[PDB]
Amino acid sequence: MRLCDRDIEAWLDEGRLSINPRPPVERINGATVDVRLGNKFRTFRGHTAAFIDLSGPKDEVSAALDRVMSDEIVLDEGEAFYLHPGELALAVTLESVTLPADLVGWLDGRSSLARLGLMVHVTAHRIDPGWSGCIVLEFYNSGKLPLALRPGMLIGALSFEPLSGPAVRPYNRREDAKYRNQQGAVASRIDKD
Amino acid sequence: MRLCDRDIEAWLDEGRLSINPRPPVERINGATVDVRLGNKFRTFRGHTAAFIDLSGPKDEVSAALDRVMSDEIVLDEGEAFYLHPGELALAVTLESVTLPADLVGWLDGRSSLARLGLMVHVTAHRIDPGWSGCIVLEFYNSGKLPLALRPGMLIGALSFEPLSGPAVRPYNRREDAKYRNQQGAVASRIDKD
Amino acid sequence: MRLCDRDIEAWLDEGRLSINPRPPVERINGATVDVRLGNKFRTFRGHTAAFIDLSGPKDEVSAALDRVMSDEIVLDEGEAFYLHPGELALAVTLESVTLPADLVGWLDGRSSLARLGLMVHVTAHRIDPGWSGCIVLEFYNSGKLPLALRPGMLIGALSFEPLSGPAVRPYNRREDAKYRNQQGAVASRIDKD
Ligand SMILES: O=c1ccn([C@H]2C[C@H](O)[C@@H](COP(=O)(O)OP(=O)(O)OP(=O)(O)O)O2)c(=O)[nH]1
Ligand SMILES: O=c1ccn([C@H]2C[C@H](O)[C@@H](COP(=O)(O)OP(=O)(O)OP(=O)(O)O)O2)c(=O)[nH]1
Ligand SMILES: O=c1ccn([C@H]2C[C@H](O)[C@@H](COP(=O)(O)OP(=O)(O)OP(=O)(O)O)O2)c(=O)[nH]1
Ligand SMILES: [Mg+2]
Ligand SMILES: [Mg+2]
Ligand SMILES: [Mg+2]
Repeated sequence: MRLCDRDIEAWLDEGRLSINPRPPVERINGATVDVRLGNKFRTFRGHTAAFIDLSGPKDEVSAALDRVMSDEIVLDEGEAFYLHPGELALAVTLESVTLPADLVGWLDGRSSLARLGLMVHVTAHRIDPGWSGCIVLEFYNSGKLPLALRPGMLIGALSFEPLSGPAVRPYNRREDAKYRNQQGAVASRIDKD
Repeated sequence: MRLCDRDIEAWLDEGRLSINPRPPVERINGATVDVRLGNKFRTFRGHTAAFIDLSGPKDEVSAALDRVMSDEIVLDEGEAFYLHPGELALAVTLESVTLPADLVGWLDGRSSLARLGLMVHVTAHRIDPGWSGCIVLEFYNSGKLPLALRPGMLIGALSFEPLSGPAVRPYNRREDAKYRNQQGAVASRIDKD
Repeated sequence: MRLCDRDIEAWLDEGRLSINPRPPVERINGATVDVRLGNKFRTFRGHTAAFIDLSGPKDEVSAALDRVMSDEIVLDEGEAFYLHPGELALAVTLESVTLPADLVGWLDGRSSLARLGLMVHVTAHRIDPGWSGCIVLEFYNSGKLPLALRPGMLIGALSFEPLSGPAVRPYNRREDAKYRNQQGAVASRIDKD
């Protein structure tokens, strides 16, 4: 059961669900709230490494991720991020989202974006109960034309689903959770497994 | 919570949602209804433009969009659409779908298709409350062989999820809604933001 | 709704839902169960065929399917599968999963993976009521680095949604279902349509 727009407004009103800054009524409809693009981005630099060993020694994985991730890219005013066909980039939503333990959220892209080849995630769009933070985005342009992305644009949408009950281990209270306190285009923390 | 098959036929019989034409009992099972491929397609014309500035001057973007998008392709019966690896294309389902204000629909591809690298949407699969119209698809071949696509083939599935209540701003009533009355392989209307 | 972590535990304890080997409490949290990578893979031998005609003479298709799919790749103790950028491969979960008739399953990748461009499915992540088998994965590396994938790594997560009622045609009973008894990296059976 997804929350319809009126119920999202009420959960936002009771305050155990928070989205900061809260999108206006124009941006809450049907069963979704729209989200916008922030100004933090990351690209990859392959020429430093042959591969990343997802399960190799923790220490060596940490080194690798550091050699292939650029530092965080912040665009100056009026500047766009040019997302080219075939070139994965990280970003973040403008909004920070905080979910109570009895709710899960799901991120969609936008049909208007899909129709130009823009994926907003890479088969990982689940915002967990306990989640608090901005939501990281994995952009892939599967299209034929580069796309200029500007901070501020409508980039995705969130739907919300009350759970059968309060999660007994929500994200915020879980010791090996990787991304609590998320805020920019944070790179993979696969080396934490 | 999704409608089981029996309830889907029950909502169909009582007119609480429509699928036109209505798939036979063979294509309604578990918690889904299969949909079939339409015969309208669109490709992209990269050479005519450098890039698309998703949230730039409306006239610019609008014009760019009209430059890079093919006219609508209608297959002469028997004809195939050859979807090559690397080549995004727009299409549409055979079926028209109409959803009430208290239900959201979700498009799936097919495992049989996935195992050949065919994506049927680019992170945009939500069919909104109040929606009425044929569903546009975004085909991307991530695999290693060209795939011949013909009208009338089984291309995906829809599952339906009642909302916590009736949406106050459902799609058919939102005035900045982009794709109401969509009945073909309609291009992105991202300029309309 | 989806089952909160407790309730997942309830259904495993009750027993109509089953996951073998049952993941420890630690890999069950929020609204999901974590699933792990199996040791069976398949690749594509493109040079043996010009294309696959998704809805051509059954004959034609199976042979072409047979010609393009590799012999299963079985990784033995301490081995890696190198998934290079742009090279679709088939794989499977470690876990076998059985869903009762009144439950639907949904596969997600992992954010940690997503941020290095690994998709774990190609728009086909629904696990059907009546399903009993290992879950096949469709890996696509959309990033810029090769990724070493080792059997037993955390590769994804499942969440569960109870249905409005028991499906009248669940997977295990549906005569034309293609993938029951799935115990490895099973190729597309689009020719059985
Ligand atoms: O796979 C899909 C998904 C969506 N749509 C339709 C159904 C949905 O109700 C609508 C709007 O979807 P979305 O909000 O993702 O697209 P948008 O680009 O944001 O358009 P709008 O500004 O109208 O929200 O487009 C399709 O035709 N095919
Ligand atoms: O990530 C997934 C998703 C699905 N499947 C399995 C589960 C599901 O119940 C079954 C059928 O899926 P679907 O209906 O999408 O595929 P199909 O190609 O239409 O096969 P069928 O004719 O069996 O419906 O395949 C997997 O192995 N992995
Ligand atoms: O599109 C998304 C999806 C998820 N996340 C966040 C929300 C979520 O609750 C968290 C963890 O997601 P997941 O469990 O898929 O990733 P992980 O790689 O397994 O990390 P962890 O070890 O923390 O579970 O990351 C995002 O920032 N953007
Ligand atoms: Mg929208
Ligand atoms: Mg199916
Ligand atoms: Mg996780």
